[PDB]
Amino acid sequence: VRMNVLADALKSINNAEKRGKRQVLIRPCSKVIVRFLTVMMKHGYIGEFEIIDDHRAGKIVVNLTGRLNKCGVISPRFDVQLKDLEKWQNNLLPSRQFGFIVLTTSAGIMDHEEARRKHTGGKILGFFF
Amino acid sequence: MKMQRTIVIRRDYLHYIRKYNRFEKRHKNMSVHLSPCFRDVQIGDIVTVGECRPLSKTVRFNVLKVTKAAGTK
Amino acid sequence: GKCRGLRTARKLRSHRRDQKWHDKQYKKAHLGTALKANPFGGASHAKGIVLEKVGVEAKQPNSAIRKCVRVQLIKNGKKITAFVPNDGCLNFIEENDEVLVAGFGRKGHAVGDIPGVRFKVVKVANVSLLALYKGKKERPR
Amino acid sequence: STQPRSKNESKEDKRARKQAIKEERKERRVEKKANKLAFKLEKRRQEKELLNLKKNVEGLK
Amino acid sequence: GRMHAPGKGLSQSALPYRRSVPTWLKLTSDDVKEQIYKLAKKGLTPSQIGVILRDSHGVAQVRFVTGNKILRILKSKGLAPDLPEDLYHLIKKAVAVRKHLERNRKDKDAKFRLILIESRIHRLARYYKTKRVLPPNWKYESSTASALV
RNA sequence: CGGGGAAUCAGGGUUCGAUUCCGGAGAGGGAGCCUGAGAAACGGCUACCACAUCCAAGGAAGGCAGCAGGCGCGCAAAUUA
RNA sequence: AAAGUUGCUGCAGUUAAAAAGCUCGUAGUUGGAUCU
RNA sequence: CAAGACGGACCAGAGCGAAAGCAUUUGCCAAGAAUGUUUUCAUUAAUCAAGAACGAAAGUCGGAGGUUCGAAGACGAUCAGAUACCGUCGUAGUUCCGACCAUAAACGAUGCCGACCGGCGAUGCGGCGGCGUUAUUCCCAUGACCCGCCGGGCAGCUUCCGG
RNA sequence: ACGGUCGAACUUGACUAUCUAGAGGAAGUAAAAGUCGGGUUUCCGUAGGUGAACCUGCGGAAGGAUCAUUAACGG
Repeated sequence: VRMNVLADALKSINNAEKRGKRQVLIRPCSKVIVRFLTVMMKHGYIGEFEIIDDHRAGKIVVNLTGRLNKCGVISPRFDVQLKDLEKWQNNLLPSRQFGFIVLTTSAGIMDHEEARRKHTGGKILGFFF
Repeated sequence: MKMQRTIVIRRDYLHYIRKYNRFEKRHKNMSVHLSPCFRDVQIGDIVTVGECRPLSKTVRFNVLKVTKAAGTK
Repeated sequence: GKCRGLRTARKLRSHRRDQKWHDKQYKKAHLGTALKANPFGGASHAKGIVLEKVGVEAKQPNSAIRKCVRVQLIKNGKKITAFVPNDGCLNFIEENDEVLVAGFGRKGHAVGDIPGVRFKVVKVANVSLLALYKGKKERPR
Repeated sequence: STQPRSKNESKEDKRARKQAIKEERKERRVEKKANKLAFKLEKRRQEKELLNLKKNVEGLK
Repeated sequence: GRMHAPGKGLSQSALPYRRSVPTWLKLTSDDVKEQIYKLAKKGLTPSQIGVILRDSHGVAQVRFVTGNKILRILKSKGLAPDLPEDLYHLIKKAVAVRKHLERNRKDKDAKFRLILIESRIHRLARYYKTKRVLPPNWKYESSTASALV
């Protein structure tokens, strides 16, 4: 059965980028997924998106630009301390220069670079570059 | 609850293994003295206990207050 | 494939330990059957008494007679075939003599040519074979 | 027993003949199991006596 | 993918986007409730009632019209059965299968099916104990199967 | 014996920790004591088992897993300063 | 350490060593959106 | 005239069954998928150590039955050395009933549930929309074909998706 | 000195574990040139055939080299 919708979303967009498609239909939508995609947009990795409100769990249609290389999820959501964050961006991210690890903190779903600023660490979610 | 004036509780906690970054569900049973003022206590409900001077061979703790089960009215 | 849960530690570690026994090295090291059957018995060297000179026939394509020495160890009493190294070093070793034996190099494999021989003679009556061959010391008896 | 079963044979005649073959096979697989343990016990002791030569009593002098 | 079946169906209902009551339907919620009551006294499951309202009266979804679903109305008034509807059906099915088995001994397939049915019953029972619909002491039994139906 | 730790190592880990610091335990084996604030103490006593010295044949004296040193053991370890 | 040849990070299971005959199922693990 | 046996040809890359497997007619008995559903319940689920059903053939007990075939075995042929091959006969078995047994190259030599990633029309099942042709031009619906579309199937062809 | 208690230890058998003497048995090992002398594709599981192999019976597999034909079906 469908465990962890975010993962599904990320795979779906990812495949649709390797294929070089223009738009992706991802379902179901979640608030976590929407926040993730917003974050991704904020760094110019995706473009804008529409949340089709079906009265169930909604669907999202995301505009794609060839700017994204790999959009991955890490499950389980490991607890990442601010001490141990350096080890993750050494393992997951392809360079020190670019790429982002998305993690959920009490302060909100954000990047690792913003986490560092706000001093808060949290549970890891995904990563994109 | 099958002993005279004493109940058996269990504490569930998650023990961390550094190698795997994971946890394991571990439990420890306690023999704990129940005062007859807390009557009509059912099984499967949350009980706050306090450490006391050793009362039996295994009983060291003593029930301080009982809060009922989630489903039970 | 792998269970990748967060509460799965006990499943993981237990599985790892269970599978660890199928490794040839680990089992050899930890089961304690190889440590008990080993004539040296967790020893770098042993010292024995020579019983007889044995000319071990070499394993197929290399055709020779490898000169070995049948020691009986002091510390337990196991019998060993032990290869005497350089040429004419068999002549130094005489029957009923103290001999320091060591491994060959491969931790219990028969090394190269010689079949079923795991050990080499290092010293004869407290002087080294390396010295006796090079003519540096004399052997007492 | 190698007798062809004729049509006129009835109960007690057929039933005793079948029970005789059942007893032959029961005597046979006991005899086969006995040989299976006899060869297994003789192979295992000859395996030791051949592996004994590998360690000691094989050389020249 | 089904629970016990190997098959992967997609036969299901899909409600429309509009949640508001259609303009043609000139029935009050009270009237609908009354109708339901007068159907329930004939001896029907909620499902059956729903079907009836769909086919003949043109009531699409009762939870849109009244606000409450059928079984809540039945529960609220007090004409609802003791054991849950589906579970009861399952039990009945099991009983039937047992009867068949006792008629004819050699049916392995039937036995297998009965086992599956029993499993389902157990599952449902568990669920209904978790949600405190059934009493906690309640248990499905082999001999005390036909007594419940 | 357990820790503190050590060796190796990108990150993760794997192995070692009899060894000079803390804690534990035993003084050939077990058991029981006296004195003392503190010991079931052994460079205290009392037994029995296992060892083992001097004996005038009656008895007496033992306890180096303290520092030297010896034997034995072993692949394996220092001076009776 | 080399050994991503014990693999959590990070291995494999068509033919190379390997997926149970099949199904149910108690524990365990894992569980859809949805509330500023 | 009787006896047991077996259900061909139709028999397909057709179906059904969890798998093993499953084919003469009719009646009875209970199940089951898929489909249709503006029906109900509202997370009840996924996979599963312990445990529990079923599990080809062979074999094993207990009864019944023995048509064909047939391990065994007996003859017959065949040669420096033949003792497997071939022929005739032929026991257990193969058949049914009640117990056991629990293994097969039990094969897709490919865990299960879920998401995504090209295309194509043939088929089977159910459903939806259709001009027509057919039941001696049918009198209305219904059957049989034909063109599409949908969902789940067993398959196939093609593709420098990627491996 | 009675009794109590802690209680080393001894004796008696049972289950065991080890250490070390051993008539004989069956072997194996160097010495004796000592005396005589054609069939099969590859398998799987089971039962029988003198143990195994191999062969056969029964039920499976391919992990075994698809040529050709296949438009009407109406007076």
